[PDB]
Amino acid sequence: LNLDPVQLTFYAGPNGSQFGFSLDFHKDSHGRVAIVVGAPRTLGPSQEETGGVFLCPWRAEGGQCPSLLFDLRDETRNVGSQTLQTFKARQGLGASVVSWSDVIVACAPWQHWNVLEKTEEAEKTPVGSCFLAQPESGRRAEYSPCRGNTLSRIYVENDFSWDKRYCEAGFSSVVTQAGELVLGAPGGYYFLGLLAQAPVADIFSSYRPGILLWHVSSQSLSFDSSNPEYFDGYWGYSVAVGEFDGDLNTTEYVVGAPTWSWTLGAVEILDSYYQRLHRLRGEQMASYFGHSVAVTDVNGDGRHDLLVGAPLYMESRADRKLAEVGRVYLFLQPRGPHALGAPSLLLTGTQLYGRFGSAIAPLGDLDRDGYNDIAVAAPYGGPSGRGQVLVFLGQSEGLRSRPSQVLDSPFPTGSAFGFSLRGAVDIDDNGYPDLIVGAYGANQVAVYRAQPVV
Amino acid sequence: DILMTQSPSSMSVSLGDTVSITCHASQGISSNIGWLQQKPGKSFMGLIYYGTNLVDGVPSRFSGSGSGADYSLTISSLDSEDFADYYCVQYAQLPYTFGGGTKLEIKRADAAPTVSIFPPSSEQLTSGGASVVCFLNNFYPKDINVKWKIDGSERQNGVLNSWTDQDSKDSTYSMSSTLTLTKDEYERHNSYTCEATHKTSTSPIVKSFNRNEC
Amino acid sequence: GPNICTTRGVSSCQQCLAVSPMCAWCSDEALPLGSPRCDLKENLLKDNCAPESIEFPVSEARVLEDRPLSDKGSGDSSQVTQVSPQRIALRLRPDDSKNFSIQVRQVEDYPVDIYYLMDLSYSMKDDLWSIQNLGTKLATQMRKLTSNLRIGFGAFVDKPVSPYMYISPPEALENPCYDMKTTCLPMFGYKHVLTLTDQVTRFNEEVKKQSVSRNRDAPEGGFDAIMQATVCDEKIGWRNDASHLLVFTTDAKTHIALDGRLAGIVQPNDGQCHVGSDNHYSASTTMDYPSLGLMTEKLSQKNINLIFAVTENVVNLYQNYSELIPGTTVGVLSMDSSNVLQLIVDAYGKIRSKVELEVRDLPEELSLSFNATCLNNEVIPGLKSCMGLKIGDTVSFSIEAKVRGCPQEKEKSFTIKPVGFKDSLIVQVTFDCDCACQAQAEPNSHRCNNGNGTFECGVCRCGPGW
Amino acid sequence: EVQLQQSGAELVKPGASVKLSCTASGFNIKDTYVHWVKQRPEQGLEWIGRIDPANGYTKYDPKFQGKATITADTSSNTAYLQLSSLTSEDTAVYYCVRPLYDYYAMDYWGQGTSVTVSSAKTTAPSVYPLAPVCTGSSVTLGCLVKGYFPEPVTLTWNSGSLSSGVHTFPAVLQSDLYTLSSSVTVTSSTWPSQSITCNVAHPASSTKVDKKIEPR
Ligand SMILES: *[C@@H]1O[C@H](CO)[C@@H](O[C@@H]2O[C@H](CO)[C@@H](O[C@@H]3O[C@H](CO[C@H]4O[C@H](CO)[C@@H](O)[C@H](O)[C@@H]4O)[C@@H](O)[C@H](O[C@H]4O[C@H](CO)[C@@H](O)[C@H](O)[C@@H]4O)[C@@H]3O)[C@H](O)[C@H]2NC(C)=O)[C@H](O)[C@H]1NC(C)=O
Ligand SMILES: CN1CCN(C(=N)c2ccc(C3=NO[C@H](CN4CCN(CC(=O)O)CC4)C3)cc2)CC1
Ligand SMILES: *[C@@H]1O[C@H](CO)[C@@H](O[C@@H]2O[C@H](CO)[C@@H](O)[C@H](O)[C@H]2NC(C)=O)[C@H](O)[C@H]1NC(C)=O
Ligand SMILES: *[C@@H]1O[C@H](CO)[C@@H](O)[C@H](O)[C@H]1NC(C)=O
Ligand SMILES: [Ca+2]
Ligand SMILES: [Ca+2]
Ligand SMILES: [Ca+2]
Ligand SMILES: [Ca+2]
Ligand SMILES: [Mn+2]
Ligand SMILES: [Mn+2]
Ligand SMILES: [Mn+2]
Repeated sequence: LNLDPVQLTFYAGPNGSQFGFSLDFHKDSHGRVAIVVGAPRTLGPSQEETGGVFLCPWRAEGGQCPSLLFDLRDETRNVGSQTLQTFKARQGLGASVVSWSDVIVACAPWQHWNVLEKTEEAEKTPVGSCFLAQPESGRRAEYSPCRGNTLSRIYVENDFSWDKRYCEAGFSSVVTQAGELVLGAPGGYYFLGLLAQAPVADIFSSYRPGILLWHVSSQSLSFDSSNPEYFDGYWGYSVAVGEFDGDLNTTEYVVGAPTWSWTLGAVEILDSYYQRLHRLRGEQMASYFGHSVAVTDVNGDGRHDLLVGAPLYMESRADRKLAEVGRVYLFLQPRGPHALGAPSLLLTGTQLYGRFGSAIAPLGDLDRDGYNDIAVAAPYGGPSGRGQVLVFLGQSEGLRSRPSQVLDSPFPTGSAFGFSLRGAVDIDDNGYPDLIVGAYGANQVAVYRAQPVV
Repeated sequence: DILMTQSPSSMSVSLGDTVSITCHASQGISSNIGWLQQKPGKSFMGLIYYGTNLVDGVPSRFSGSGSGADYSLTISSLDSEDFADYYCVQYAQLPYTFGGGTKLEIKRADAAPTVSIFPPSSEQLTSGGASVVCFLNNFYPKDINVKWKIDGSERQNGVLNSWTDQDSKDSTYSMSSTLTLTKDEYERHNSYTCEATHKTSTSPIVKSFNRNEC
Repeated sequence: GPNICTTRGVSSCQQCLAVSPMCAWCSDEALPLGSPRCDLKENLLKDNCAPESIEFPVSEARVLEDRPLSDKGSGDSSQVTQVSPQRIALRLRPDDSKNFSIQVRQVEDYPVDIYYLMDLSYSMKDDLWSIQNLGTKLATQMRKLTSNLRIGFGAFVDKPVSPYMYISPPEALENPCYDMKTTCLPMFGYKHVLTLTDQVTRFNEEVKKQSVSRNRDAPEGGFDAIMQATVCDEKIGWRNDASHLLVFTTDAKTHIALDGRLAGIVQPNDGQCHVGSDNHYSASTTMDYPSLGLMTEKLSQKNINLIFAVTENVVNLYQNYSELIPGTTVGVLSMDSSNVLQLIVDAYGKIRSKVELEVRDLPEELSLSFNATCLNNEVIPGLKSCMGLKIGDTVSFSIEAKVRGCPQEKEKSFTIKPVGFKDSLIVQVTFDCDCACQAQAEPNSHRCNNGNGTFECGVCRCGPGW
Repeated sequence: EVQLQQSGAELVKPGASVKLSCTASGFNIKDTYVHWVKQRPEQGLEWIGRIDPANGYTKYDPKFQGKATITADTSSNTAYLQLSSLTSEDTAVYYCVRPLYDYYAMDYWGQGTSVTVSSAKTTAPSVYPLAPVCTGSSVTLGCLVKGYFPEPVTLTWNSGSLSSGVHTFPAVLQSDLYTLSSSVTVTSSTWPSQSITCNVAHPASSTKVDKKIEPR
């Protein structure tokens, strides 16, 4: 409603770096808000794509941002009569970024890994990896929970059980308020998908450079399965956290599996022990139900509500014809211990191939009326197909069915405006929460400031 | 396998000293080395891993370094608890192999031993045996050599030696040598002697007695 | 007696015709002052209205092109007629409705294109062996239904990129089957092998030189190949006047849009052709898998009949995909494709067993209603599709167009075309709302208030600006 | 906290077999590798082998191939080292090790399980008084504990009364049996003025003999 679409702020990165593929607000030890931006195709030292991370200070004029530097050299360790190898070429550093306290977590889901023992090998596979930084102090740490030293022959004998070689950890990421990093790995367990959790403090204390294989004892990984419903389900494509079991001491996990049960798609809500509390099934096959998940209380009852995006949903139209437009599902948490029922509200896109629901960002309370609001991106929507971000306001009964404000892309065609979103943080300290929108196709980020209601 | 040559075997040092233990490998191991501590009569505690990284709980005065095939452990300002055994271990290859060990000992002023010889007891002689005992108590340094002489001639078959660790009070060492013979063979001779060779005296400290005579 | 034409009290000839399709107007001078000019055509002649001054248009429908339905689709430079009539003229006055008919025939001996798109991952090694004579076996059986047959061949595996592709050791790139005791081809996304030709022995010999590859994950990039086999018109070689059969054979799940992100691929599929002179899909490692909606758009744009010939372990999966892609057919493929010959014939018969009408460019003010005559002269009201037909059957539909009011543009045109057919019925519509006597109006007439009005059709109208 | 609690000391005969245990305390044994290390005073430290308790796969130094057999039961959270066809050279202290962070390191150690291989039966010691020969300001007495099995023995003077100025030497294996000695030094005015007794207790055979030192 009250986002300013006239005076925007533009941050930009190198050409072809996919600057803006992932972003988040970052507060330093003094509460000064900045913007961390991931650019997963930034060039490295050997003139090869390795990804990169930028930390943009808040300026109304925007512009260029300094780099948040990480180690981009491939590592080799000859230990235990084995050879450990990391490969950072085309790893995609910055394909996901997230901030918690004064720490930034930027991940490279396609960092490869292999272990050589004589003529055998573990196989060169993308286990993924995440880099952790404390910018004010310069501290650095890494976390790669799917690195192993088991040789290829063993996986074949045991029928590829507990095969974390293709995790792509850091594909999606989130941090609990308590400080526990939760990584989504959609390729874990031979593309079933797994989650990796570990306290941020223990990641730093247990990391030393060059070890490559080290134990993080407080970590917790989800479990393999022999149920074909989970096969090729990409469990962990998207991740989020919230409070769903009525116990404020436990933190619950929300996991998106957009190809679950033969491309039906699913979203599951679990406790911190990965025990399943609820499961939301997709409405239509190949709609990628679970591509994006978001958790916020939209109806002002204090109970977190769940939003799920299916950007490839084909809407039914006249003459028995379907039209891919995308769809968003709203689930209101019931009072006390009860299962989430049918969706309270269905928001369906309008533009063909618009992918309405590719990203869903909680905005906090935008218009300051007591109800939290959201933003839904259609990165190829709008009458021109350049992209659109639509704001839906909270109400006592859920959300408004019609948008209060639509943000047309200020970028050219193909910018994927809205592919990444983040809100609910006041960056200019004016009392209203603001919105940052990524357009990696144009290597730029747009900042929309919220203003008093007109 | 990879040989680990740890030097020195022991060193005599004082509190507050900054000392260094080294460990040489038969081939490059690229900092894939650990350092260990074994306090007297106790188990092992990890000090360093991957050449330089301190184990959680270890004081900062410890510090590892080195590269290739030559590494070092360094203790700045020794504490009264740091006097113990220390070993290195490589894990660059299987099997894992350890170093010979290094014992840190308390340094003090040299001291001559207190020799004392003891003929067989009456109870032992009535049973068919004869053991002459020769104590060498409270001396420094630890290096010492005992020599048994029967009727002035050296004897080496049947000696049983035993040493004590560095004493907690005076930081000296002590030794116990025992010559066991049969009762029949003990009476073929008259004089029994144990000579002590220490760096505190160019002349060996001699103590002896004569059988029957007293 | 008075009727809606008189009781409405119209002011002009145009307003008179807009009351009801039955009203008529008399532009005669010698007409009584009390007598109305807007009545039934019978009442006007009853009141001595000159027959030449009677404006009374009649909604009609006459044919302009009425070629007869062909008995054989064989021969000809595609002078085959599947729809009769091919073009009609439609005239409609406001709020009236006229009706016409259309005939559709599933013509016998119609040319057929069959492009064999084959999964060539490692589990199809047995399948390659049993289709080495498929080209000649298929030509023998299709000869009973058509005399113009062309067949082609393409193959797919998956996007040759990690993690779908083994990338270690270096030997595994040239030979993915290295860690077994055999050799297989390097991994390839989709490769065109044989353009649609009527020399069926070329199919046999190209197939005999084919061999399988091997990738890591069970879902395979077959949808990449379906898109390229559809939009690369010239390379695959679909003919303009022929039935297009795209036979998709696989024994596994398939990758879908947005799966490619697990290979670092985020660029959406553009639906364009990317198969060059080397006959390999060059965007396999840079462009994401296509979506079902984009596939449906291109299959419909090119008149391609996709056939999911899959094994029983994924029949339910592809039957469910088939319901999201209308016009698609599913058959059960054996574990070695030994039954694919009969599967293709049964699918071709099922494909041509349906006639379904479709309307293009229908104006907003026009609404249509259909009655179907399938089987033997059995009328089915409110239906625009027949099923259970055989080659040579003929159906017909009765159509009624109803116009609402009168539109601004007086001449439009729309199309009636069955799904997948080449021929169509063009309906040229004309909206006769005006009167002929208006073309001879007298502006600034000295009969109408001293030049302050216009005299048309025997009455006075206020001129422009009043 | 990470603690490795091993089994108690073993006392077995040659040719037999023994199975040491290493129980994890404060963590899951399945988390890391578990090693076994052999320690002897002369030969030093030797690496026996390792096991990954999550799957049971093991590695061994080829020197111990045959005698050592490392296993693990995740249920009881315990790792085991079995030794067969025991020899006098298998008499050693055995430790189980696990790493802290580095997958391949050796950081946390158990207290160690003592192993003694011997054919000797339960023999009681022979205590002999050691009086000097027929002068100075300081006098020294002694006590010889010879031919006992197994270890250990507790030795005091005047039933713990005389404690300072004493040297009790470590036991030494003398033909499958142990031999121990102890000295004590006081002033000439103390002895033979005051009675000095050597109290020796061998709890194995349950014997507590005491001999009073008498001059010559
Ligand atoms: C291809 O598409 C088909 C059609 O959608 C899918 O088949 C459906 O699969 C779902 C999931 O298993 C089924 O959902 C279940 O429905 C049951 C009702 O059974 C009746 O339904 C049909 C009649 O229409 C009959 O075939 C059947 O015999 C019964 O008469 C319920 O019993 C189930 O409830 C249980 O499971 C759900 C979770 O799914 C829980 O929430 C419930 O509390 C309860 O525990 C369930 O609702 C559906 O019935 C199937 N339909 C048909 C027609 O078979 C295929 O799965 C799909 N295949 C692929 C590969 O995609
Ligand atoms: C006990 N239980 C076993 C299953 N499990 C898993 N986590 C798991 C799930 C699925 C898979 C696979 N899908 O598909 C692959 C099979 N491949 C055969 C060869 N194919 C070559 C080719 O087609 O080119 C490709 C497909 C393997 C592997 C492991 C849990 C533990
Ligand atoms: C389709 O068939 C229906 C009959 O089922 C037709 O409806 C009737 O048409 C006659 C024409 O003389 C009218 O007299 C009836 O009043 C109609 N009945 C209704 C409307 O219920 C209909 O006209 C046919 N449509 C077409 C396009 O042929
Ligand atoms: C219009 O419909 C009537 C009856 O429904 C029919 O008799 C007539 O032939 C139809 N007109 C045309 C042109 O088909
Ligand atoms: Ca909770
Ligand atoms: Ca709520
Ligand atoms: Ca609000
Ligand atoms: Ca603000
Ligand atoms: Mn396959
Ligand atoms: Mn097969
Ligand atoms: Mn595949």
